[PDB]
Amino acid sequence: LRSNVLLMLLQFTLSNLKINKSSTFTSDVTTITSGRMIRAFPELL
Amino acid sequence: GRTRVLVELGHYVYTLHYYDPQISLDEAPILEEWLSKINPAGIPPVPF
Repeated sequence: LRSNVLLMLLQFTLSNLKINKSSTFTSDVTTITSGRMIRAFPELL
Repeated sequence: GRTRVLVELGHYVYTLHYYDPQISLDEAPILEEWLSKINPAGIPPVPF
């Protein structure tokens, strides 16, 4: 199990070797957050 | 007659309807049309 768990965390680590890239930050003109600088995207909002 | 609501809006756009005063009319549907077009985007203009 230790040999298979450790190889699962080596695919977990390698699949999270990206770069967190920023995008557009449309300010929330609606009144749920009111002028806050959220990040609009699909529909991850 | 059981709940009185103070909707505090700092400033708002109003629109007044004009009725002949010899006409019995519950004007809750006139306000219920105002209460339907409210979303978190914006408010429809206030009816009187």
